[PDB]
Amino acid sequence: APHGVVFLHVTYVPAQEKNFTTAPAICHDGKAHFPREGVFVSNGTHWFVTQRNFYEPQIITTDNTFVSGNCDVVIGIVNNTVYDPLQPELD
Amino acid sequence: LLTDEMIAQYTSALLAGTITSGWTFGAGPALQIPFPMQMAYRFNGIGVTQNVLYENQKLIANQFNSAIGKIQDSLSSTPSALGKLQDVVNHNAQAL
Ligand SMILES: *[C@@H]1O[C@H](CO)[C@@H](O[C@@H]2O[C@H](CO)[C@@H](O)[C@H](O)[C@H]2NC(C)=O)[C@H](O)[C@H]1NC(C)=O
Ligand SMILES: *[C@@H]1O[C@H](CO)[C@@H](O[C@@H]2O[C@H](CO)[C@@H](O)[C@H](O)[C@H]2NC(C)=O)[C@H](O)[C@H]1NC(C)=O
Ligand SMILES: *[C@@H]1O[C@H](CO)[C@@H](O)[C@H](O)[C@H]1NC(C)=O
Repeated sequence: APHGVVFLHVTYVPAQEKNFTTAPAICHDGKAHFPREGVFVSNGTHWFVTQRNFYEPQIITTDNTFVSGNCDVVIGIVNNTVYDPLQPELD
Repeated sequence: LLTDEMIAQYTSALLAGTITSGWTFGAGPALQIPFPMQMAYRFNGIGVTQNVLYENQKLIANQFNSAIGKIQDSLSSTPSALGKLQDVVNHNAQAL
């Protein structure tokens, strides 16, 4: 531009938000499972793990969460189940 | 132009936004999230896994509180910290 410059910035903005029930960790067999790169959400009856910037729910598995200690120390621990996707191949 | 009672409102709004919605209020709509679950995000950001925070949550909280208290006593003593703000005033008066 005459005696200057102009920048056109292209950026990304979240648009529509929904709002659920959340928990810090899951206790399965006396072990607390923490998410790897996501966050635990609940739609009312079931528990999923979602990426933090886009609602894309998925089934909790052993490949998706990492275990650390027992579930007596954390505050908002909750109760659920983890698939451990090796049973069908075992049979 | 802005009276001293409006800057306080601005800072209060910024504080409420940053303690009730994390950093998401500066890039779009404000999305709420619990504070102990936001400190875990920050810990993961600096390079420490989140399971460190929860298992040491209570202790960490205490530390934070103590630090804040020290500030309240640090500013009253050593009457030279606010000099950067004081000098300005003096300078103007001197000129006049
Ligand atoms: C919360 O999500 C779960 C998981 O999809 C929903 O459960 C499914 O609901 C559909 C619709 O009726 C059924 O066809 C599936 O069989 C259900 N899954 C299971 C494992 O039973 C649940 O309905 C959702 N909650 C609400 C309130 O919609
Ligand atoms: C999650 O599971 C644990 C372990 O089963 C529950 O802790 C037990 O709860 C029962 C009540 O149904 C008590 O009788 C036991 O003494 C508890 N401790 C054990 C079994 O070690 C815990 O309550 C569950 N969390 C829920 C239901 O929110
Ligand atoms: C989140 O849940 C609260 C519970 O009352 C509700 O008032 C609010 O509207 C919800 N947020 C959205 C975006 O629906």
